[PDB]
Amino acid sequence: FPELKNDTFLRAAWGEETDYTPVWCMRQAGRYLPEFRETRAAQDFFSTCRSPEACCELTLQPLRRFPLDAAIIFSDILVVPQALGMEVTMVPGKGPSFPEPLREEQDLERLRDPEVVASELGYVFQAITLTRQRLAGRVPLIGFAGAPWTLMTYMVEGGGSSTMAQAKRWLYQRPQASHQLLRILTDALVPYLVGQVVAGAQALQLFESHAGHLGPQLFNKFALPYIRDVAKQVKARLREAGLAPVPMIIFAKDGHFALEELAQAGYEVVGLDWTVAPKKARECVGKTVTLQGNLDPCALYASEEEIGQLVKQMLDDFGPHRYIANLGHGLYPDMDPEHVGAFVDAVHKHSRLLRQ
Amino acid sequence: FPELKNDTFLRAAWGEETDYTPVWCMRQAGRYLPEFRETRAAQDFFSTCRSPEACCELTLQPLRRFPLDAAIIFSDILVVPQALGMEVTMVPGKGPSFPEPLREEQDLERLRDPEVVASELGYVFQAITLTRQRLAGRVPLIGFAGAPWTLMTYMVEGGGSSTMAQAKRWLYQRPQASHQLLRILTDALVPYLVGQVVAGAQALQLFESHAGHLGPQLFNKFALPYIRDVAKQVKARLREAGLAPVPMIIFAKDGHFALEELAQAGYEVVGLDWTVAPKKARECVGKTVTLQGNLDPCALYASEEEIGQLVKQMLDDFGPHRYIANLGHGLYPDMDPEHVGAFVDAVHKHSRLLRQ
Ligand SMILES: Cc1c2[nH]c(c1CCC(=O)O)Cc1[nH]c(c(CCC(=O)O)c1C)Cc1[nH]c(c(CCC(=O)O)c1C)Cc1[nH]c(c(C)c1CCC(=O)O)C2
Ligand SMILES: Cc1c2[nH]c(c1CCC(=O)O)Cc1[nH]c(c(CCC(=O)O)c1C)Cc1[nH]c(c(CCC(=O)O)c1C)Cc1[nH]c(c(C)c1CCC(=O)O)C2
Repeated sequence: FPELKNDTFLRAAWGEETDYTPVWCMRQAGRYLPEFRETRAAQDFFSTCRSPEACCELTLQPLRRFPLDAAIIFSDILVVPQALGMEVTMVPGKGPSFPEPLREEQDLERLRDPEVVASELGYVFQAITLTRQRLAGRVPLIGFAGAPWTLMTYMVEGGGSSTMAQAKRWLYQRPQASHQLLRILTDALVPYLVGQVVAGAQALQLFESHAGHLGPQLFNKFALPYIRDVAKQVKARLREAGLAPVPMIIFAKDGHFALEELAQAGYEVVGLDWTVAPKKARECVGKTVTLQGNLDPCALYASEEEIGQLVKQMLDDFGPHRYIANLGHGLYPDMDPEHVGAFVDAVHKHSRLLRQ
Repeated sequence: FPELKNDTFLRAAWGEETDYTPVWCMRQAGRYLPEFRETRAAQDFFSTCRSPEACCELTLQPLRRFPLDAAIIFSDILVVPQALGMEVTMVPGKGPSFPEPLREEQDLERLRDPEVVASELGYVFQAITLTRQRLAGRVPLIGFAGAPWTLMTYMVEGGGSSTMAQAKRWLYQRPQASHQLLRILTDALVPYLVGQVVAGAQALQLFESHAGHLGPQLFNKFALPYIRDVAKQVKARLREAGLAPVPMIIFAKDGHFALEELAQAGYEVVGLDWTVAPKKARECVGKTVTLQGNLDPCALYASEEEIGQLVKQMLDDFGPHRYIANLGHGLYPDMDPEHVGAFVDAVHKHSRLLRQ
């Protein structure tokens, strides 16, 4: 692959001093871009995910507009449950659905052996290699997957939920079957993540997007052990294969209560939502790990000048060390690309003033 | 297995009132689908049939496109003569061939004892169990086999034929050897069909695709007795094994002359080709059995609007009771998947208007 030209994101993830604060945006390849919607109109969502050229184009689109310090591959967390044998659809205006969710323990019988999942996800690896080549070293490419608990919630709920009542009912009423499922997911995730690195990913982010529904007790029993196992096993397999381990990011949305534990779970970077004050987060996690985040995505509805002041304040609170700027969640479909530009530019401008 | 969610097909097969007319399509897993051709490119035809995962994938493909009310397992009728010890190939662009067909009575000596055939077809049962699990109760799964006479025609002709002259020459010149062969086939078919149900099939279709070459006299002597024996013996063995018998469908293509007899042969459903007017078929078969069919597959070359009108007319002629919609034969390789979608949608839409 082409030599990396701008490695600021990686240096920051590993905890090194940089000349400025690197920035990227969750969902930067997304519906807020008119050109995303155009390229997406040609096929259905999961079909787009299976086309290396389409995924590469979507990944590059934001970089053509903004000097972001990282690219994230276009894919979806739900490719893993699909590869395990569950049917998944994208419903117009209503998002992902599994028409036949897991509701009893016997439903685990229809899943594939997790060791065969990476072979079913060859299309993602093709997308990653292509995108890594076409990026031509401009910035690093991030691979990703969903965390075991978050994937479990989709598999049991059959889609999004405001309470995760059915998935939590599995934790309380079916604890053994829940651990069985979480282990199947972990065992599928590890070879998939390793495969993403072999294919060219230079960093990995694990999305625990449904962390906040669990309190500390359930999170410690059912989410954390698997988050830890994913990082430990990925690094081990990469070492055994003769490859350089990559920095790994854990993002647990609404996971304020788990920050201390997440900073000791074997991830270089802990991603934060917008509800945690940066100074308090720095207290919980300590001085080694790098923090990523955490601007309220809705702040991008403010004027460009107001976005600038909000960024200044955020950066002052995090400080220049051990920090990658991002939003606290993904960009929303109705946001203005110019305001996204204003966010990127302000991070770069103020972080330089905070150093020089 | 997972609880069945949409049982409309089964209720219709058993003669019960439903909210709408269920529809499926012969050869719905077929070459008209670009994705079928892709998954089929990886192996030879009979090798595909021996891979449970490949058969499951092919079975599910049409369901991802269309809300069909049944799935039919991907396999072939010719697995039975192969399991009896005959070598069979799939010839590019020319279809199935037996390079050493049965031509004299002494050729029966190389066949296996029919009681061992089900043990040779374990791969089909594996495909069925897997597909039943992965369908996750969405719709019922249909198993199938060729009828004795139709299988005999392939074994003697060595492939397709426009006249069945060699196979009919056996009926007239070698009647005893013909009955011997037909009995061997029946005795192989019964344990195979029973095995398909044990493995998870929820209905069975027997394809008498070469019925029309026989007139009434030959059909009554050489095809009908074996069609009757298959249904009687399958139901008996299922009862003896403690299992629920499934609805059985007999499809005798170009079998206009046998409809009355076929309705008294122990099958819940009689499938019809497109040359029989639905109202005349209802007259021959009477008021108990369910009819399945019968749209000219070539009608799918018409525009989507024209397909809608043809479906309306077909459904008006059959009436809402005792009816499962299908084509009058399998889908052809050059048909447009969108037009197949139009057929499925029109059945559902008009059959609801014909009730409410
Ligand atoms: C709507 C939706 C999708 N996929 C998903 C949903 C939410 C369902 C719900 O809970 O109701 C599932 C999903 N996909 C992803 C997550 C992680 C947490 C989150 O960001 O919401 C989750 C929870 C990462 C992603 N999903 C996607 C990426 C790729 C990176 C990128 O596109 O920039 C990632 C990491 C791509 C994606 N995936 C989808 C779209 C529309 C896009 C484009 C981005 C946008 O406009 O939202 C479909
Ligand atoms: C070409 C052919 C095949 N197999 C056969 C032929 C015809 C030979 C001739 O008389 O010249 C033999 C066969 N296989 C089947 C039948 C029943 C009658 C008929 O449908 O023609 C017959 C007569 C059922 C089937 N054959 C198949 C199924 C599985 C159900 C499904 O695939 O949807 C069934 C019930 C699968 C099959 N089998 C084959 C293909 C290409 C496919 C995919 C479907 C397509 O594009 O045609 C090979």
